[PDB]
Amino acid sequence: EGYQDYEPEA
Amino acid sequence: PSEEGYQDYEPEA
Amino acid sequence: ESYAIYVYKVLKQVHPDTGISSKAMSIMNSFVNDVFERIAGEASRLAHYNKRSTITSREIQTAVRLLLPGELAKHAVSEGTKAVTKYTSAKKAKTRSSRAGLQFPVGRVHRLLRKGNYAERVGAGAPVYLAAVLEYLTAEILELAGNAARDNKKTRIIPRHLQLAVRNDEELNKLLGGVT
Amino acid sequence: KESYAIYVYKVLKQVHPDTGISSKAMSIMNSFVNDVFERIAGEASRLAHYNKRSTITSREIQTAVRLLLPGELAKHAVSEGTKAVTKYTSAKKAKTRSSRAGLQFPVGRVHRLLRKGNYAERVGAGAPVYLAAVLEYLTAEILELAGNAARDNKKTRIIPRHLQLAVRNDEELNKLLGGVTI
Ligand SMILES: [Cl-]
Ligand SMILES: [Cl-]
Repeated sequence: EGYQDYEPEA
Repeated sequence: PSEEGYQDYEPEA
Repeated sequence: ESYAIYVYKVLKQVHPDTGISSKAMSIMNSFVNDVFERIAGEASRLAHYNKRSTITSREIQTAVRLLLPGELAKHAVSEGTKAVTKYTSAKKAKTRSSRAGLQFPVGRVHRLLRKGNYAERVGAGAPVYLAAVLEYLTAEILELAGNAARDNKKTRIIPRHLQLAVRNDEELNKLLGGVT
Repeated sequence: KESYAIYVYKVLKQVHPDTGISSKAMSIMNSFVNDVFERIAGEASRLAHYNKRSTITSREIQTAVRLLLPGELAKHAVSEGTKAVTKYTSAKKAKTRSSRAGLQFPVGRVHRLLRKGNYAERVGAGAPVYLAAVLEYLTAEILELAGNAARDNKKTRIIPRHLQLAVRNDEELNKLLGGVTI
């Protein structure tokens, strides 16, 4: 499925 | 209470 | 009791780029505490005339009309009434903040009314109304104090800004001039 | 260990449509949801045991919520759970649809996890509806405040220190967070 994305930050 | 001066000046600028 | 977090939230609404010194925040806390105590004391006295030992928004409103001078009372009553109407609305809000439209938290005011043993029971509208009144007064004082700070070429509110702002407003001076 | 991340994101877009969330902040959100789930389910299990009930229903979930959540948070959570169960409970049995509960959090997933945890012999259909609504409501509160903290910080995404600050400065959420961990 189309899992949503969060990904690293600052 | 004086409207000017630094007699009671508090830190943190 | 410290209202500092809520004073700070209100300050960011009325003067987004203005700080407040530690001693000025202490004065703000004393103002809010004094108004809370006197409203609660009058509301508690008023409740004895009713059959039920309950603080309701009706006793808060009557206490506010006695205590707040001049147009402060009119606006505080408008704010408290509007907050209770919003809080009790049939369309439920999804968060506490959106339910009453306030910065001051209803639950804190409720706990403080209960802790003071002002009556056997505290009605659900009374802390909402009182929180809105305290927020209205806090916003008014901070608006004027922040103006005084800016006129004094400062980016933070210090005690002399608060003292000047309260003293120069006839209604706020009557309400607060005896607070130490 | 269960991932609510998809549903946390759905709630995030309701309360802050233009605000992102980092991967590490989502991991903290997921752990909070699991921690609240486990604490509520555990107290509900004890309540059913001491009341000699073989089935956990929304009644034990509601009582556990009242024992665990303080102040206005508890009032809102109880309102949210009660509303979801009433909407979900259609008069015609075997015609239930999860969509009737009006939620983003997954009713069926929460039901399976309640069943997996052996909190009681049986789990009634109202218990996961009520619990999903409470978990979603708490998520909405935290994401609202954390998103406000990000906005005040001129950030377009929530990072872990926004979450920590938002919980710390909310008397009721801070109290709750202290009770979901030992
Ligand atoms: Cl009331
Ligand atoms: Cl059930």
